[PDB]
Amino acid sequence: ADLKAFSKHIYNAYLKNFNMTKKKARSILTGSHTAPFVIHDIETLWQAEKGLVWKQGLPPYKEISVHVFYRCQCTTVETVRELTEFAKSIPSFSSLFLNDQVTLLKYGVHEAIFAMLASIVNKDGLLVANGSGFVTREFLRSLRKPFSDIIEPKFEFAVKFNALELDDSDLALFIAAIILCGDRPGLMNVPRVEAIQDTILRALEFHLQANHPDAQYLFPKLLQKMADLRQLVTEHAQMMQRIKKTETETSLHPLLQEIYKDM
Ligand SMILES: COc1ccc(Cl)cc1C(=O)NCCc1ccc(S(=O)(=O)Nc2nnc(C(C)C)s2)cc1
Ligand SMILES: COc1ccc(Cl)cc1C(=O)NCCc1ccc(S(=O)(=O)Nc2nnc(C(C)C)s2)cc1
Repeated sequence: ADLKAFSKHIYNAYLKNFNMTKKKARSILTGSHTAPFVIHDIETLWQAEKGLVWKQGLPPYKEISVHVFYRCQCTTVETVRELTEFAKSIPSFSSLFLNDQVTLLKYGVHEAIFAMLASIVNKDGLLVANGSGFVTREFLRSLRKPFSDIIEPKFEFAVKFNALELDDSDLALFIAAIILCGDRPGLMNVPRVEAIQDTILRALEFHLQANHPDAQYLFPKLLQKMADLRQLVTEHAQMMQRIKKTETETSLHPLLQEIYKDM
């Protein structure tokens, strides 16, 4: 009863904080939705940059690989900010000690970003420019190493994740559970974190029961994906650290350096 209303509240805050929903993404990738402009090479990328409207700008005078790397960074930073406002809409999150709130966001944001990233990806590429662009996976592998390497595993994770067929209402709860994880390092009051988590997790288990009646082992399967995202994020961080040391003409945004750093 209260769980059902809890889940609805989390879902609304998710809808309030993130513009691209899985529902919208899927109705675009599948086809009242015009087909997105396909970015498959440098020319189409340049045209997409000139023609489409994006949320922002980037450093000028950069080779393509690096330029695309900064676009992604800029998008990551914006989602970190959306996730920060969303976690503030999670009942009690704002009750935690300041250090804990920070610690949860620091260690959980990329996990949430990668779970949500799947909504806009298929095996062939992903939506960009808020759904008006579609960048092909082949075009991305055609970029310079090590930049062509960052994304492949996100694609691998996404295609497996998408087979679970979650919808926005499931994802909103999944994302709160990821942020309210009691296993982060340096947590001060973990019992207080796990108390808020258990509520979200109870709301989720029940929610999936209602929303996926003919899917028996979905709940635990979801908790396992959380394990997958954590490994995905550890790898991603190492990739960034190496690019940082290996690519002198590139730099990590301040807020992102502060995240990849400690982890
Ligand atoms: C691959 O993403 C893009 C590729 C080309 C163009 Cl024109 C735009 C985007 C974009 O807007 N991405 C925003 C969403 C996004 C953000 C981060 C990531 S990532 O976590 O994989 N980090 C990456 N950093 N650089 C990357 C490039 C060099 C592939 S991937 C993937 C996707
Ligand atoms: C902004 O954070 C700081 C603010 C004052 C001082 Cl004395 C130090 C830091 C710092 O070392 N933060 C490192 C971690 C961090 C860096 C940047 C960002 S942000 O860019 O997302 N927010 C900012 N807003 N304004 C900023 C500049 C103009 C100070 S940074 C978040 C987190």
